[PDB]
Amino acid sequence: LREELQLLQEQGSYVGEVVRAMDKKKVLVKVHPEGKFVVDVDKNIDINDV
Amino acid sequence: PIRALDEGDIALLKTYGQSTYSRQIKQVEDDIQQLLKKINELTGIKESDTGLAPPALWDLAADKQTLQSEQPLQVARCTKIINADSEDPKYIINVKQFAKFVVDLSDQVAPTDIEEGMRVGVDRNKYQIHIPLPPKIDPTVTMMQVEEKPDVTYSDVGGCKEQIEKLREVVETPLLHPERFVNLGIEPPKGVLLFGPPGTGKTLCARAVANRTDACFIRVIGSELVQKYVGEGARMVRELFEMARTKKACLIFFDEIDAIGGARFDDGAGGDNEVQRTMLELINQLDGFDPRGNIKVLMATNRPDTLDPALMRPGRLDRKIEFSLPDLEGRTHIFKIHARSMSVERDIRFELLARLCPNSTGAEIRSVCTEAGMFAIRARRKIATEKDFLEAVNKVIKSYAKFSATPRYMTYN
Amino acid sequence: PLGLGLNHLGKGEAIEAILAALEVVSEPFRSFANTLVDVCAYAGSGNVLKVQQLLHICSEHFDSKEKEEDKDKKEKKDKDKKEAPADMGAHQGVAVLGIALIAMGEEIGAEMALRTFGHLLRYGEPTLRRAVPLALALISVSNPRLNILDTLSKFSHDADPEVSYNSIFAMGMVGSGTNNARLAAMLRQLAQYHAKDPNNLFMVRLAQGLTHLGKGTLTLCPY
Amino acid sequence: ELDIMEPKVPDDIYKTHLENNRFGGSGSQVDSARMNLASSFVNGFVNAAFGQDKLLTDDGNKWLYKNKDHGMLSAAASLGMILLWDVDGGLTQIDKYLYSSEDYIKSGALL
Amino acid sequence: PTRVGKKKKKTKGPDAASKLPLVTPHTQCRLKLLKLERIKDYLLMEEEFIRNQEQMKPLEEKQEEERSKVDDLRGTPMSVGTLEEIIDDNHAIVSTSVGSEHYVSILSFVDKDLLEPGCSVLLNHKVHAVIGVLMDDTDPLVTVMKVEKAPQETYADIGGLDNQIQEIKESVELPLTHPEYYEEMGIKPPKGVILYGPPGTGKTLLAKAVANQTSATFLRVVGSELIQKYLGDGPKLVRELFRVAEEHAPSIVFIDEIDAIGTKRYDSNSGGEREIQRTMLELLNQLDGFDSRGDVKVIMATNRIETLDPALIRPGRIDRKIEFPLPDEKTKKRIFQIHTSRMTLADDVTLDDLIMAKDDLSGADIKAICTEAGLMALRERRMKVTNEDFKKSKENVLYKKQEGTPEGLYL
Ligand SMILES: Nc1ncnc2c1ncn2[C@@H]1O[C@H](COP(=O)(O)OP(=O)(O)OP(=O)(O)O)[C@@H](O)[C@H]1O
Ligand SMILES: Nc1ncnc2c1ncn2[C@@H]1O[C@H](COP(=O)(O)OP(=O)(O)OP(=O)(O)O)[C@@H](O)[C@H]1O
Ligand SMILES: [Mg+2]
Ligand SMILES: [Mg+2]
Repeated sequence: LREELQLLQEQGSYVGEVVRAMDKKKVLVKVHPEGKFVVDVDKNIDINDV
Repeated sequence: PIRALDEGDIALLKTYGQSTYSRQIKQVEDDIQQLLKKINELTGIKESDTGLAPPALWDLAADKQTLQSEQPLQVARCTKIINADSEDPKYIINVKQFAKFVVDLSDQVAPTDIEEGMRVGVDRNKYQIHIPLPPKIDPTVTMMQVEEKPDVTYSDVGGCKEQIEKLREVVETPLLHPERFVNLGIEPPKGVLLFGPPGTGKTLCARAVANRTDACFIRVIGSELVQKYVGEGARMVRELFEMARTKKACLIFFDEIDAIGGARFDDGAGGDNEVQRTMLELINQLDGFDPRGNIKVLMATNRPDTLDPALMRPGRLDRKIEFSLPDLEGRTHIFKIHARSMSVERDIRFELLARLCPNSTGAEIRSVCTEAGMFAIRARRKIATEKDFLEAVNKVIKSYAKFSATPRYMTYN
Repeated sequence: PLGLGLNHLGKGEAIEAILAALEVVSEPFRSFANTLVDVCAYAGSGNVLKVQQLLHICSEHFDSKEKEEDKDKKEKKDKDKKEAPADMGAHQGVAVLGIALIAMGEEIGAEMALRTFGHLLRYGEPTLRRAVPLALALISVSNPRLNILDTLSKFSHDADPEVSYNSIFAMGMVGSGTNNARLAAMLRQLAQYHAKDPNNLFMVRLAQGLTHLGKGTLTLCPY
Repeated sequence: ELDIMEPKVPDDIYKTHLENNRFGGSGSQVDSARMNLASSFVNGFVNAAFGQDKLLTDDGNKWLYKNKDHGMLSAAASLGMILLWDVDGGLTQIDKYLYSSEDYIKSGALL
Repeated sequence: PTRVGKKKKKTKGPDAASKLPLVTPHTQCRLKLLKLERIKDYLLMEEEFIRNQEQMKPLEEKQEEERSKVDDLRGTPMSVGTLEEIIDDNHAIVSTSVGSEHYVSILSFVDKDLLEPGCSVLLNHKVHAVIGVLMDDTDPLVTVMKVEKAPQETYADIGGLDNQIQEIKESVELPLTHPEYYEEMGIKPPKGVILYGPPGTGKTLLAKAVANQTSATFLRVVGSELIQKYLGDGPKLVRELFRVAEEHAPSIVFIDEIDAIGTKRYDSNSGGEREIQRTMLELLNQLDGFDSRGDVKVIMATNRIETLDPALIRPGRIDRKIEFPLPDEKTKKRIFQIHTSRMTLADDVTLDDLIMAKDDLSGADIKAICTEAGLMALRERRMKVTNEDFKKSKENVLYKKQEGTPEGLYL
């Protein structure tokens, strides 16, 4: 119950669509109602996300 | 008597016929297309550029004189000004993408050059005017005010010389001789629209006297006045008609005014979404700021539906110059134009051709001259014959145009 | 070592490799010659098992400037055994050497691996004839650029005169001031004046009747 | 092939570089001496298959006797391509241009 | 200068398929067993060579101090913006995605030559300054519309259309392969070609066969792909699609069923037809843009031609109009020759009899007959196909449309 209630108290994640984006640890994301962003990856995933 | 196929009956089909090479040829083709895939994700070559500079000149730039552009420098926006007030600013300003605001100027400026319709630097929080900026002079006008000689000869649009003579009297005679107007007691006309069939010489008679002006000339894209953002196209047509009235002896050519047109004095005009922003502002600045001007504006369209009688009320537009088809001698002149510049025979006659071109435009006449060359490419030729053109006229006019049923003729000879 | 392989050209017996390579058992800068007489006996056939030892032994290794000539000459022998299975492997050859070489390689690709196209065909067709100015209009001047301007020169190693004048005369125009005329003003016009050698007499391509060699190779391959 | 296309000297792929001099103002900026190596091939490559040249080799004959020892060998080597596949009078063409008693001239000519 | 900007510095990316279109036995023969296993050999080796390529690279890099700090000098969530105008004093005016316009600085490592109005840049969050210019990258909508695979078979697949095949090859393939002929007479090649006729005739086939045997970049756009609803998304894509076609190859743009994007230009004041019409107008404008088209060929194809805007049909824009009629009793012999090639034809059939009794069936009609007659042999449990299966296929497939004739009235 404590593990739920702390993760509840957390601003939720965005969702952005990538059909393809460039390599070298940075990808190119347009999100929902906005422009495109050159972002960085987290270190639990790959650059092979495309 | 229909019968369907039992499970043993399936095995009769699937076995018979090359049971040695059937799968042997097939799975090789199967896994190679799998292997076409497995190369592609294995390759994945794609890389970025991100537009950096060579580090010979930016390493000292990449010193603290980036942070001196980070924290001291600001992020001020740009807007427009509706108007002002007296003795105290109380300025009215639109972001127009955000709201319109009643704001102040900041202390770094003087209240003189904060005139109406000006780009200014606006604070992100307090929205104060920081720096007045120019209207981005001048790619909004001079990128279509090209002031460059076009490659159209006076002898290119021959055959319609009287329609040229109308336009030579309307345009050239006040711009270079406003003296017989004083010697007689008259004033020149200041409105001409062009309409008629497409491909008639509209842009040609425009560009031929744009070649023969030695002066300012402006061509206007019809869809350029159509904008994505509401309240943006009117702001452009403001800036066009202001900075074109500045210098003297200039010409503006409107073209494809179907998108910005329509009768607004008549039954319609139930529009009013960024087309009328352009339209109401141009008819505002067409009169009002033009008694006794110097810059003539010409319109041209393919649709005579979009005539505005408020434009055709005198003061804005006066004369209906339309273009027509050449009788014969205009056509025979045009065939000589589009065939002098190509590998022809020195013995063909062109009056025989314009007999076969009753109702045709110079766009079609040009198309025949190109098509007749294409027949010369079919065989090994390097010069065109008489019959090369004769097949072309049959291919163009006697095929898709308004005459068919050639074999049943036998009533006329 | 080249006249050795010219003295032992065209036999897939693999005794000539047992002859020559065991004869010059020596230091590796003399074992540069190991790849020569090996594959000079291997003019044209399907012996794809040789083509994998033509890759797998000296593939890349990153090789800080010691045997870089050998991987070029190992790639040089990949150029033949490709020019006469009659286009069965020529599509595969342009598929490999365009990808993992110039678009995925080093001193092997961006110095030398364009001499395939000056050796695979010389008819000319706009697949490879436009694939070379992908790497020529981009001169990549950081290297000793006459390596890529060597690939300029025998880009016009295609006979049977054509419309390729558009590519050459325009690159000669940018080749007058830039791509400096001290070094290759001979070369561009050597390339320019070679396509129109005569009007005629362009058949140097080792294929008579339908497919037989007629060497031929002994005169071309030295250059 | 004298019937189908060809008189003895086209010599004008060099002349096809005529439109360049108006491309961007003026011309006559190129004076590199190593270009004169390539000047041998306006005479060199086009004269294969009986492009025999008395005094059309004067661009050779001057530059043979001007400088460029390796170009002295090269312009002498171009004469064999001028008379290609020939046994009837090929050596007689060489002999008049042979006796200059030079290292580079005869080693190019006799090659 | 003479060679200003050296023409946009830009290459072309053509197709990568047609790996080996030589499978010419077309039957169960050991050659095709030998041919395809050769192709397996070269693809496995090209796999293993690039597998050894990312294997045997001992690099273990350490970044330069200038590059490592600038990557931390810039923000980590970089945002994509758009240039509008430029003031050269290291600060200019750009625009966001929503259009908010900012007097941001531009940093002095951006390679200050690529700055042209319309170029895409990268921005910060704090001061929104131009971190670095982005190369001319496009949205994923247009990158789907670029063809990767050569689809199908070559001109031997079609059943005799050679009067019209020789037309399109003059207009498309000849100016690319051999543009010597046109300069011999100073004639420019044609620009646009419209393919029209009754449906089921082979309009899509000739598009696929050209896209097979070509060296051009082939763009596939189908009609109502191009229509969206965000008030500017219509005319934006036309500019982006022909920018891609300009920067890449001497190229082929195939737009299919342009009747869904063009008809006679009515202008109701409701804001549903304008988005069609503004897009309709600008495509016709971007067609004759004339700035530098750089040999971009446009192929258009509909069924009906009468319901078109005459501003499209006029010369100056489109030069070739091509009819694909219901052919003859002669090229039908070739289509029945082609569509019956890969099947065990029994020696009782006279396929001329089917061509004899009928006059107005199409190529898609023939292919349906060939499949249905094969299904009838499976119903009565066979492999070879008698004459009777073609008799039953002709009766089953055809009688659904044939309505209306004055029999007895004429003779
Ligand atoms: N009267 C003419 N005299 C000479 N050439 C002509 C004439 N009419 C047409 N042409 C040919 O047609 C072309 C000119 O067409 P024009 O520019 O008039 O079309 P347009 O009126 O702009 O068409 P639209 O109104 O549909 O935009 C020229 O290239 C020219 O070769
Ligand atoms: N002349 C022909 N030769 C061979 N096959 C044909 C021919 N005409 C049509 N076909 C067959 O008909 C099928 C459909 O043809 P296609 O769709 O290209 O005609 P279309 O005119 O494009 O029809 P639509 O406009 O309705 O798409 C093709 O797959 C082809 O197999
Ligand atoms: Mg026009
Ligand atoms: Mg179709």
